[PDB]
Amino acid sequence: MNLNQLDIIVSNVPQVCADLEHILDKKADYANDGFAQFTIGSHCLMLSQNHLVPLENFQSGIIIHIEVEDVDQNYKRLNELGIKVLHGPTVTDWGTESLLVQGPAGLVLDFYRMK
Amino acid sequence: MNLNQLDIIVSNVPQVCADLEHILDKKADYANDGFAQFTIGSHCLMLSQNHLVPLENFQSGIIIHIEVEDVDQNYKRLNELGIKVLHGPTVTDWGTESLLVQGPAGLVLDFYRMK
Repeated sequence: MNLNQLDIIVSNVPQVCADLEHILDKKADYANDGFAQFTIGSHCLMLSQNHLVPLENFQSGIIIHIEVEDVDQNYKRLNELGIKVLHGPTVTDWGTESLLVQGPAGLVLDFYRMK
Repeated sequence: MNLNQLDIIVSNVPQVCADLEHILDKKADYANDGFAQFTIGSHCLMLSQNHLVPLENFQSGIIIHIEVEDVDQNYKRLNELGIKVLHGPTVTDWGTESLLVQGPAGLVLDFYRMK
């Protein structure tokens, strides 16, 4: 088993997509009026307007953690962009440094690194 | 960058965890009353009661896709367990076989295999 892909269901894929590109500092691999695909290392993240099965648009309640080499450089980048930083870089006693940012459409992202 | 951990914010971690252990046919790596950890190949899935930052408990609007060697087997196992199947095994013209299931707490899972 391999958790490979996460879809977020949203009504306005182009805007959510555009916002996610600035936050992630990479373009979508591919995007439509109703679908966008990002590759983030070994994992894909889709935005979809269509309901593949019966469900509602995404509201809240997740954190998408992205392991990065330099948390503080992402921080600076994001601050210059005007992105809402929810928790500035902090570290655990075990060396886990993280940065929590408000993403579009209720999404919350963590850019983090470990010991 | 590497997307490798997803947190779901839920209210009754032990029961959401137990429900997920049955669906995934694997035990949490670790679980307490407010937190649980799954490893699903090379990516982790946490359940969390606590709000690391401000947000609502998860409601709806994501599909978690789990790539598997045998979709039809997972199907018989899930039918046996009595888990709600949203779309029985189907296949695209490019060989992508998928099975969509209702998970706990509004979660939707897809066990899928590609050509």
